[PDB]
Amino acid sequence: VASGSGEPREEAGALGPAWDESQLRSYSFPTRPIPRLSQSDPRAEELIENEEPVVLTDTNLVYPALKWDLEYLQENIGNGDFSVYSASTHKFLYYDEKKMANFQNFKPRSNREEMKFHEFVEKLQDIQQRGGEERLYLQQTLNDTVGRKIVMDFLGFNWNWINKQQGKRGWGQLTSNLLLIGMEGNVTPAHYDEQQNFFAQIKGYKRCILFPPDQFECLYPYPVHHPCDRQSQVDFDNPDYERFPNFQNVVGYETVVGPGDVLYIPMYWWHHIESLLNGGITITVNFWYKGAPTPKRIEYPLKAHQKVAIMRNIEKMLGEALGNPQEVGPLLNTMIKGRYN
Amino acid sequence: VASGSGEPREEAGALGPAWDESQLRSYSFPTRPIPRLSQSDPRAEELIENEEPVVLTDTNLVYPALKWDLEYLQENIGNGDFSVYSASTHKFLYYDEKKMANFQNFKPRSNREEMKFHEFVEKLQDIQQRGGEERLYLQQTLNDTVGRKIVMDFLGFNWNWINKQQGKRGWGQLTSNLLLIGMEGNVTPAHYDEQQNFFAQIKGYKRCILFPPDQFECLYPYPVHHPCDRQSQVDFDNPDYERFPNFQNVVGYETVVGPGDVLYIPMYWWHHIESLLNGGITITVNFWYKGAPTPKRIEYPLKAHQKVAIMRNIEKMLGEALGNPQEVGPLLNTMIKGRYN
Ligand SMILES: O=C(O)CCC(=O)C(=O)O
Ligand SMILES: O=C(O)CCC(=O)C(=O)O
Ligand SMILES: [Fe+3]
Ligand SMILES: [Fe+3]
Repeated sequence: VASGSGEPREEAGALGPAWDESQLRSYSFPTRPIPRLSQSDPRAEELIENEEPVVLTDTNLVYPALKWDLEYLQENIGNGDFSVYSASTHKFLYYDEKKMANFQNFKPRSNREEMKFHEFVEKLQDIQQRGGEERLYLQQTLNDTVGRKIVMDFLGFNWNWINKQQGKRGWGQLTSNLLLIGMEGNVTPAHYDEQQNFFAQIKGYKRCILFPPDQFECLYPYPVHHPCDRQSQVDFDNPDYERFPNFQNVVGYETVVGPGDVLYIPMYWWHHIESLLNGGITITVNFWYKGAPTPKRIEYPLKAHQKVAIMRNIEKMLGEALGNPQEVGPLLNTMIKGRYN
Repeated sequence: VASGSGEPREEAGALGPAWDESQLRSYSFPTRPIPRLSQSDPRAEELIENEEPVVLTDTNLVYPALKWDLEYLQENIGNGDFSVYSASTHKFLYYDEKKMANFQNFKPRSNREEMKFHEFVEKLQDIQQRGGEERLYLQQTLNDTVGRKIVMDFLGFNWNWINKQQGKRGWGQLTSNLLLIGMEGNVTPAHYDEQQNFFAQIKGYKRCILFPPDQFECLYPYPVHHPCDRQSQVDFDNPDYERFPNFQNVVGYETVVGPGDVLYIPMYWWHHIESLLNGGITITVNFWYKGAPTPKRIEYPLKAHQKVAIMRNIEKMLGEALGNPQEVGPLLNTMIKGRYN
């Protein structure tokens, strides 16, 4: 069946339903649930190996961070600069700034702004106070500038477990940790990443809807050279079935993560991420790993994600070869019309 | 204007019109005429340099061959084997046999058959006698097996001129000479070649209709892996404007060549070639040269033929990468639909 996130979990000590159906937004497509399992369960091990998602409930991956909140973070995080995205709507579509050059009819809806942790917390309190509508999303890699207590927290993460995950899966190296702190209601729309991700939930509840790589045809990513490379063009709240007809065949896997849970988001899987409505602020930390190196003699049949890799390369190379990304489309069309379609 | 081949030329000594409009087949598109010039004319030199076609009237390129006919050729050409194509219609669509593997729903309309020069001449006389409908086209590279008088003829060709053409244009090496002998009415449908061609007419008259490389979009070549790679899909006698809508925007350059004339067919230019109706058998010899080597830093904007080269490579590589040519189309579609179209 398509229950989706399933029946909401009961919090220990009878503290009530963690959340309820009405904090979820409404969408056109059906979904089946990502399995929640224990890291000891061999089924979870089997899933990570086959590059399918799984929610792990007992890793303790970021145990020391479960105590983080705004106040504790203000007090310890340091005086470094924190990237903070802004938006006039719940949807935070992201831009790659290095690509804004080559698409001029691209004024952004969501601006970046550097600031200090305290400033972010002020802007948030200011907004919350006045009862404004505007939304913010802090997203910042963890680097040297951070307080000693945070460095201690960080050191208390379950390295033993994750490093064994990296080693068993052949993955490359931890490339970064990203800290995400967001306001209730905020959405990160569907996109895919090229790295393996352990997505570690800390404060609050997020609804995570994933689509496998094989559903490329239904999600209609932006062109590789467009600033929104790797994002879906389809507006989940108002989908345009004339432009994106196969969006009507899309089927997601969904789940709700809370404090202590870790979502394996396999490489190239689409993910759409929402912080529950009226559920407070949310906090998450990612663990991004370069995926395993591509093997020597490619075995057929190919995996979907490899076909996705191929399409990407074709677009990149055609962009250089022609000396201008804007010409990629007309040439692709010229190549198929009346020939392959 | 679109006269096309222009007013038929008058043969010397008042022997009458070489040919007339009614030996030409009828087509949907308009054409303007390829200039006829003298090899001494600097305009002709300018045309070959800019890779545009030109008919040269006084090269003497194959002067010794102007005396060839079936009888003289039978008597001297040798006992080697001659490739001979057969067809139940005036159109000789060609197959690349090495590619027939990977498209099984491809029974051929025109079969190849090895035979000896005399056999060809018999089969032709047999057919002509009985008053049959079936058509033959001899097409065979000139190789070592040939008679001494033919080797003498061949040695009498104007090497001095052509070799200076090769040298001034930076072209690579003569790759071959192809001998074409055909029956009145025979058509070679539109296709392009990857080499530079001096097309040397010997006996009879052929109507040559060329389209520049930039008209790729209107001629709809077969897929690179299909046996008819490099041929147009569009049936010139009954064009399907639903499948091939831009064929309605096509504009050819045409001409009629006779004994003594040489048509420069530049690399990548489409050419459609017909032996005039009720005009007797025709004879031609090609001179194929590898084109100049591709320069070091590619200057923008690119030439049409370079874009054509690019499309070809994209298709070849996608074929290997995916391990199966039949998958090239679905992936290309997946790549554009809703993304670039
Ligand atoms: O938490 C979010 O809203 C974004 C998560 C995400 O896109 C990722 O970690 O890959
Ligand atoms: O003469 C013909 O019919 C074919 C000529 C041709 O295709 C060529 O020489 O490239
Ligand atoms: Fe992501
Ligand atoms: Fe040709």
